[PDB]
Amino acid sequence: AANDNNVEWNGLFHDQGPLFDNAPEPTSTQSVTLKLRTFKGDITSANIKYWDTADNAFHWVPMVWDSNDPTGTFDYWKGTIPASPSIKYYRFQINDGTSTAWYNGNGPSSTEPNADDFYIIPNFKTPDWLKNGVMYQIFPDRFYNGDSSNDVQTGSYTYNGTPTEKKAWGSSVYADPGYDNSLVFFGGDLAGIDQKLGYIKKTLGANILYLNPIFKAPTNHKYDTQDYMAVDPAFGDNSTLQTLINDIHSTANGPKGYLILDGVFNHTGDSHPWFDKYNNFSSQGAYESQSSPWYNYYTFYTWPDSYASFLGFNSLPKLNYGNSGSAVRGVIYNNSNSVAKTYLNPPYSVDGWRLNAAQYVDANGNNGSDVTNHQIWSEFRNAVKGVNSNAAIIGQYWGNANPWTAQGNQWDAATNFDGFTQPVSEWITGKDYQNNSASISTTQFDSWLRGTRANYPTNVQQSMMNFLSNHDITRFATRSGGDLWKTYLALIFQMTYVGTPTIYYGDEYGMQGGADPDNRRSFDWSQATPSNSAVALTQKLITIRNQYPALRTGSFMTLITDDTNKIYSYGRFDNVNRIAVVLNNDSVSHTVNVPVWQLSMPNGSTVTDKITGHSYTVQNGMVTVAVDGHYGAVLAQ
Ligand SMILES: OC[C@H]1O[C@H](O[C@H]2[C@H](O)[C@@H](O)[C@@H](O[C@H]3[C@H](O)[C@@H](O)[C@@H](O[C@H]4[C@H](O)[C@@H](O)[C@@H](O[C@H]5[C@H](O)[C@@H](O)[C@@H](O)O[C@@H]5CO)O[C@@H]4CO)O[C@@H]3CO)O[C@@H]2CO)[C@H](O)[C@@H](O)[C@@H]1O
Ligand SMILES: OC[C@H]1O[C@H](O[C@H]2[C@H](O)[C@@H](O)[C@@H](O[C@H]3[C@H](O)[C@@H](O)[C@@H](O[C@H]4[C@H](O)[C@@H](O)[C@@H](O)O[C@@H]4CO)O[C@@H]3CO)O[C@@H]2CO)[C@H](O)[C@@H](O)[C@@H]1O
Ligand SMILES: OC[C@H]1O[C@H](O[C@H]2[C@H](O)[C@@H](O)[C@@H](O[C@H]3[C@H](O)[C@@H](O)[C@@H](O[C@H]4[C@H](O)[C@@H](O)[C@@H](O)O[C@@H]4CO)O[C@@H]3CO)O[C@@H]2CO)[C@H](O)[C@@H](O)[C@@H]1O
Ligand SMILES: [Ca+2]
Ligand SMILES: [Ca+2]
Ligand SMILES: [Ca+2]
Repeated sequence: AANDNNVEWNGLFHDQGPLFDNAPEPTSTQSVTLKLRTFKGDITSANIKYWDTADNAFHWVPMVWDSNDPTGTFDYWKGTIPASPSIKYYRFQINDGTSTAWYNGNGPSSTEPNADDFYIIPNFKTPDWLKNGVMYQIFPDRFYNGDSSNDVQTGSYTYNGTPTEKKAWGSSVYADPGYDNSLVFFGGDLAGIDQKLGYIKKTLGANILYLNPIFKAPTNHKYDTQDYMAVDPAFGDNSTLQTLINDIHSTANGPKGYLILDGVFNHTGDSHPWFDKYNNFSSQGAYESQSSPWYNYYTFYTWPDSYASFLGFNSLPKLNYGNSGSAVRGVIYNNSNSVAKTYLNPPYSVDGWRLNAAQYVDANGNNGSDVTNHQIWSEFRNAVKGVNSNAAIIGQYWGNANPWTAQGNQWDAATNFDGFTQPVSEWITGKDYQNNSASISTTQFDSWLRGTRANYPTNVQQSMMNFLSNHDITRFATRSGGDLWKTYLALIFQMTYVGTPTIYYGDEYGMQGGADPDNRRSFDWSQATPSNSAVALTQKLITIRNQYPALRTGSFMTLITDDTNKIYSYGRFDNVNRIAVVLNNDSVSHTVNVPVWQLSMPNGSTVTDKITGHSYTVQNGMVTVAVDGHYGAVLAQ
């Protein structure tokens, strides 16, 4: 490069990784020093332009040359944004004579952008254990029956007239005629999870467990809560939970663990005593009497038959949050004995909440995604963080969750359907998570990923729940057509991307399954051993991620987007490690020349592909590696 009236986009780079930001999660008194990379001698001047919410205006900070990288290929320019309590958004203006370029969250641009700027949210912190961990999601009744003395037998009880149906471990999910799918039980329980912690924390290596609803409810999924204060009998009792939590936090059975519970706070089940639609309690529920002490916990359009609910499901009456200080806000999160605080405080001390149907929470029966909804989650964060600043808050949302994350006053992260699950599905399987024809090329995949990461503050990005499948979508293995290699590729990307790798139980060995409830099959324990190819890769990958902090909190830079050979390469790097991930999304092998010079990997140095164990030497800024079809290489140094 040189001073030739031309800014070379390929040499430019910035993100909030260690090499470019000295304060990614600053307090009110900490200044933020940013570094912008360019090819050596490529420009004449650069400036940081930031919008300050404190005065609703732009501010200008000219940058100064700082240093060259070890390879002498790049320049690092720097500038500092002053410390203050206000949220700020920044972008860079880059000039080389008569040539000007702009750069922000969405990368380089010839014209000045007005969106996707980088974020500076003083005092906003997401749990670092979440940024650095690996999560394992378990649907209780389908993981492992550790105690058969609490199994829901056929005809054990009825819900809305229908009797429960038990099935042999491994048998089909769908309920035989005469029963309901929501009332099928296999026997999975807490005791089982406790007994299988070794498989979770050692065989695989995950250190975070996220469980679907475990509180008293008639169904098998239990999103229709009957009693938030009690573990459902089919899963055990509250003592069983305390023991499970102890064994999860214990370091005697593997690395320290964390437990995230599913918080179903937008609605209760219609069988909850506050509502009591079928009169299962001597008390008078809202549905039973307009004089009920909990009558105003719900919203009736036509008492008692027509009321606000989750997506029209009468079995899920919607909770009325009213105004600040309401009784409902109290039992959910404000009260010391609320659902949220009870489990976060001893003797439970869980580590987080996954917020079910979070966008809908509101007052008076409204549908959320409004001012009131956001005020509620703001108060929710204060309540939760007040009890435990290191308790995670992850909201369920299918699209861009920027509205509940980008102001640092609500959630720490969200279910990453739009930024991970969907794009990964369409690129690798040619299907969307619903299993409908939907394919994207490598260049599109990469663009999609950048655009979605840009929707969030960096600490939020690193905390996103990135799963291949989950209880509401079709199994990746099914969308893949039963092809294990596609799962191999998905796992490699998952374990080396930005955000919390989240493994939906069974996905580690390639468990198949269609749409609800076929996506909740029982777990096959004979297939959960390193003797399984996917399981073995999962354990190896988790070990790899755990070894390199760069994979969890390092920078992310695109290296290759080849639509011809279907090759995708990107680097993850920090002050210590430089890793070039090379993914082959084609059905045939390809020899790729990886431009590791972009990550500043010194010529003559070596890199090890941790997937195959093979070693390579960097020559002329390149690493030549032959990657099998639907496989990948993790070249690290
Ligand atoms: O005259 C009969 C009756 O018919 C109609 O009701 C039927 C529904 O239209 C039909 O869809 C079906 O409902 C099923 C549903 O299809 C099935 O998927 C299941 O849904 C559960 C989930 O399994 C459960 O996980 C939970 O969902 C969570 C979700 O997982 C979570 O991530 C987040 O999204 O929040 C959700 C809610 O907390 O709950 C849902 C709903 O319970 O089970 C459903 C059955 O309850 O079958 C219905 C009955 O046949 C009409 O609508 C009705 O008016 C008629 O009376
Ligand atoms: O201040 C007025 C000056 O304006 C003009 O200077 C320009 C240069 O032409 C640009 O190239 C640039 O200079 C940068 C340079 O691009 C950058 O690499 C870095 O240079 C380092 C170098 O990397 C390092 O290896 C070692 O050699 O030290 C160098 C100097 O620190 O930093 C330079 C900035 O100091 O921008 C300047 C300013 O716009 C003009 O050519 C000058 O005659 C004039 O004085
Ligand atoms: O919440 C949903 C929305 O989420 C996303 O919006 C983000 C932007 O992507 C971020 O860049 C930022 O926006 C800042 C902006 O960076 C800042 O400059 C200022 O906006 C200026 C604007 O630059 C200027 O051209 C002119 O229009 O004045 C504006 C001031 O009003 O302030 C913005 C914040 O208000 O944060 C938002 C919100 O997190 C997504 O891009 C949106 O599509 C989505 O609706
Ligand atoms: Ca130039
Ligand atoms: Ca059991
Ligand atoms: Ca009653």
